[PDB]
Amino acid sequence: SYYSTLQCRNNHGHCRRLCFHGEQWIGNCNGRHQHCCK
Repeated sequence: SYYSTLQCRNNHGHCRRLCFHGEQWIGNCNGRHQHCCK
């Protein structure tokens, strides 16, 4: 599925293994250890 990845997109986040400084871990994208970072 891509639903969670797409929702990261819709939320203006980025799917990352680790969130960058200043970014909040607001969800997960699809895939393994793909975190939605905003």
